[PDB]
Amino acid sequence: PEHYIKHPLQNRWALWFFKNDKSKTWQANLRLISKFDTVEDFWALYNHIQLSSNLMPGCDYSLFKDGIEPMWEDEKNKRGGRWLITLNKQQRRSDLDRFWLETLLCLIGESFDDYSDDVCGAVVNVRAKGDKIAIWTTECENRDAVTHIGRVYKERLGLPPKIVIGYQSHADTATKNRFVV
Repeated sequence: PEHYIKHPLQNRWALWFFKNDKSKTWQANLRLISKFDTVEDFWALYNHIQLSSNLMPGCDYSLFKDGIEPMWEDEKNKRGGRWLITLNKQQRRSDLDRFWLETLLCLIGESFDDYSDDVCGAVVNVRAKGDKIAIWTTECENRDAVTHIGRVYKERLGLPPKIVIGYQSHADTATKNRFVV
């Protein structure tokens, strides 16, 4: 059995791609790439697609649990928010790809203990003004879950204890930090 069975992930995940096109609405620019629910199928997808650092400005990748669309309006995001990593322009070269892969692994390896159920997904925005990576969680009022996810995340990325990252609610974004670690 251990010799021929793929390793199932705790969740099935969906990878989404966004390309900025001014002809279309934001939602129409968002497309589902594919889904996977094993370790082997994750790496097959990851090894097939461009590194975030090679995407043209204006594109996003989003990895979300199957059934959760990567948008504020989803029932599992509308009360939620995001831990935000803001990258300067030089970090496109040094940190963007390594941080994004670490983020993908935090998701699929369920690295937030009994709070991994609060995780909805993650998003990388490739932007000329400065890239962004974020982990999206389901309820911005859940102080224990949000602060635990942020503390674990900051350490898995290896950010110096000097650096401060913020958590913002999607309701505020759509219309400040709620937490910092």
